[PDB]
Amino acid sequence: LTPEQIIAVDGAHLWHPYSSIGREAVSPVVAVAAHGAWLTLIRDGQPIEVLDAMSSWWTAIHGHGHPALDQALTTQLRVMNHVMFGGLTHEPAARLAKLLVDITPAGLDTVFFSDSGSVSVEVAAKMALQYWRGRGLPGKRRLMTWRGGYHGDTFLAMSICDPHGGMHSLWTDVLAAQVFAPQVPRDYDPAYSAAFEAQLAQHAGELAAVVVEPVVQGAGGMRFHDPRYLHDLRDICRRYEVLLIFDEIATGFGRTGALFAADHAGVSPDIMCVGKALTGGYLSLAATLCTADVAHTISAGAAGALMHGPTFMANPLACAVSVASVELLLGQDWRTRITELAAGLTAGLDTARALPAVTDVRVCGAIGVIECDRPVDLAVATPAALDRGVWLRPFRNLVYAMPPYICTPAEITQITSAMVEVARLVGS
Amino acid sequence: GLTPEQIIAVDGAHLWHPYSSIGREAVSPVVAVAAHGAWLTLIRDGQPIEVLDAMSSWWTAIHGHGHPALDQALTTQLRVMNHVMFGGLTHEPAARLAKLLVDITPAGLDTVFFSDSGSVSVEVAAKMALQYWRGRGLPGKRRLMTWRGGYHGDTFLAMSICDPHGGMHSLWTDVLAAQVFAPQVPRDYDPAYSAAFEAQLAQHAGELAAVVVEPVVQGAGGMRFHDPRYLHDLRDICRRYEVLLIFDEIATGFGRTGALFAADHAGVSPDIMCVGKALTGGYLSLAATLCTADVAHTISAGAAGALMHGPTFMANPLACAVSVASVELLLGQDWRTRITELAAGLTAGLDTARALPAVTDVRVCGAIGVIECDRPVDLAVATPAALDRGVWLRPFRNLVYAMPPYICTPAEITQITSAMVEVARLVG
Ligand SMILES: Cc1ncc(COP(=O)(O)O)c(C/N=N/C(=O)c2nc3ccccc3s2)c1O
Ligand SMILES: Cc1ncc(COP(=O)(O)O)c(C/N=N/C(=O)c2nc3ccccc3s2)c1O
Ligand SMILES: [Cl-]
Repeated sequence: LTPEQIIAVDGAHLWHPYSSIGREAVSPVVAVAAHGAWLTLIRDGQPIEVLDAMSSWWTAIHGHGHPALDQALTTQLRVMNHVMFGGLTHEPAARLAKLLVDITPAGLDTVFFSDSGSVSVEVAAKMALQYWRGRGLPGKRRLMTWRGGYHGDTFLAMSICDPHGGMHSLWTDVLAAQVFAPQVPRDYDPAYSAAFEAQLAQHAGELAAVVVEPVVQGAGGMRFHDPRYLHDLRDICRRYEVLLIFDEIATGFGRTGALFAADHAGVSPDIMCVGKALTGGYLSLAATLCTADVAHTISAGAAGALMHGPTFMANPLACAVSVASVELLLGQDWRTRITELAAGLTAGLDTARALPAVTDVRVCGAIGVIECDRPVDLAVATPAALDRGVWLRPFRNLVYAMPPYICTPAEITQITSAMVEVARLVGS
Repeated sequence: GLTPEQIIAVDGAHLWHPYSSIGREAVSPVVAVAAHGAWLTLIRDGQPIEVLDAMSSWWTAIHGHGHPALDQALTTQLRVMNHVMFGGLTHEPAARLAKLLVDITPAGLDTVFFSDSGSVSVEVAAKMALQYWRGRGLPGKRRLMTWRGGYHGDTFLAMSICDPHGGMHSLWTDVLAAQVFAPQVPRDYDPAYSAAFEAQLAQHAGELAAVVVEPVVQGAGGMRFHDPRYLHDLRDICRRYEVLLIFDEIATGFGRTGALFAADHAGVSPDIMCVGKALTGGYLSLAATLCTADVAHTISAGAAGALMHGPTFMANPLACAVSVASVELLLGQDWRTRITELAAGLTAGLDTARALPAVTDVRVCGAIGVIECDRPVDLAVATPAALDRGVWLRPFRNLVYAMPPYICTPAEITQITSAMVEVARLVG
């Protein structure tokens, strides 16, 4: 198909994320290639090279078409595409589980593979519910979180999305009613943790788990909070016997400057979700990890098993590329790489602070954010960024980037320059 | 790298399996080291042995594993573009696949929402149905209706429409949405069943968004078949009472029941349809939810303005690319004759099981063969007996069953059926 033909088919038959059919303000742009940190897009019938500043929604940590990941895939493809995980096991699943259990916060000893982040969140909730049922306490079945969060689009996942301002707001009426603490602030305030404890205390007998994104809240507003809050959550959850779940689907694999965001606080959750960058952005895969204690309690319960099992569970292809992606990350000095990236983003975005429409500029590891004083118009922002050789996808009032770790200093500055110019257009 | 013994050690300590325990498994999983065509290479007492994939790795491996055309499609796409975000971008694999799916599915299904698993595709279908009625100013239409015996996945919404017994709803007291269940649909056509279904629907019509069913064949919930005329009745009932009809063809799709889609046996189109499993030829997790122009426009013209769903890896180029190849390979051969031959092979091979003491039913529908027993099939007895005969079989409850790859030769079908008959013989 030609780019024109692709556009015609797409307009007629393809639903896009959080979109309409036939009522799109803009057509999507045709992507024809991706190599390293660069995408080849079609603009006015002509191919153009642009930087993947979003890492394809925080997935492409090693860039696209990395030789190590490409070959990990083709090697596995030669041997075994897929087998059912019921009654069978395999090397890619075992290699990946071993890696994950070793590199995640201490105590996370068991791994349940699934095919997406949302599902891995549903699995985490199921683990928590079955845990308490295994303890003879089925009343512990609600979840508690703080505002500003996002955990996916399946119905249970939706129930812990930010209620007033989050994308799932119109659905309250049919969702499970969960417990919400106020928005966690950026700076550490002991009063916030005290209020969190007081609220949790009154629901403790009906709460299975606290579920949060640690340090960085992604899709709910690219907000950062002091890691000390995670220390407080761990303590509160311990004392009130509520499980603690960290959703690291966006924060995992070095993105915030530590291997996992929980590491900023030295905290171990009882249950943890990973996804996105897990596969280096080649294929959909996610994982839910839990402690031996959680695993044993579920396994000793009336169910005698965790009642979940997706068709493509532990897909060899996805696992094999993930093994390669994780090994590639661990085999380099990733901490220095992310520190250099963060410094690059900080230096490059500094000028944005002075712009009339900019309310905040913030950086955390390989995450750069310009917060504007109004919703960003994509019809203006998209071409402006493309004009400067960068693919940016603002959302709400945020112009932000989570670049591939392989971006050179020059490429980071190109990205931040495009961000600043988008922000300039917002205010003019 | 890990040896089979090392794999078992890692797996026992760290890996969850579908609907399994950690540390309380009756039998260790068997190490799978390769898969090619209709055959898996498994480790039995340290030795690699080749056995037939009688289940098609749970419906998925329709062209067998490592089909050269499907391998080549994946590697071709890998050299061009592994993945890009589907927010603001489109691409050829998504367009090519959407075009194919619209063309081959029951008439009227004009739009395609890609997701990363069957459960997610079912949640998307439910979301379409609920948002549809919100767009019609009828938000009270929020419940789902189904018949007993069904299975639609493991996420919390999907669980709510699973058979209450198969889905162990007794373990989920007041966590699941309470849906409307009709009695088990019978094998033979009885107008009284449909009249009763209609009367039950009628009294719930004002609070029902949709009827959701698996058409012709109920898979994971009991491998039951029903007369296609029941689907004709559902279409009519849903039409007259203004309730949407959703067919879940995640297991039945792509020729498995002897028609391209099971709905084709009835000459009916649903308002919303789910596909998965065989979609990718079993290479990778991908699913799709299709809906009519009416459904898509009613959602889009609603005050909400957008379907609030969008998985990170939506419309993954690699998965879409191998699916395009899998669909084209199916359509480019005389698949109808192939399935007819497979059905005949299964019928002939399983015929001797009818006379066995512990056998209550023997049934075949397209490339699906089932022996139902009068008691639970003992896995510790069933596995070695099938493995001796060069066949991987996975009985559950009282059922010994197969859904073989379409590429299976008459000799392989004879091998598969003989193993099934022997498992049934040992039950009695
Ligand atoms: C912390 C966290 N937990 C779970 C999920 C859901 O994972 P998944 O999409 O694989 O089901 C996610 C999903 N992340 N979503 C995205 O990064 C975005 N999707 C869109 C779509 C449209 C506009 C912006 C975004 S950000 C997540 O960040
Ligand atoms: C009609 C239909 N709709 C939706 C789903 C859910 O798809 P997914 O597992 O990709 O989320 C499915 C999933 N089917 N699952 C399987 O056939 C099996 N899963 C397991 C798990 C453990 C042991 C046996 C089986 S069979 C389905 O058949
Ligand atoms: Cl978007």
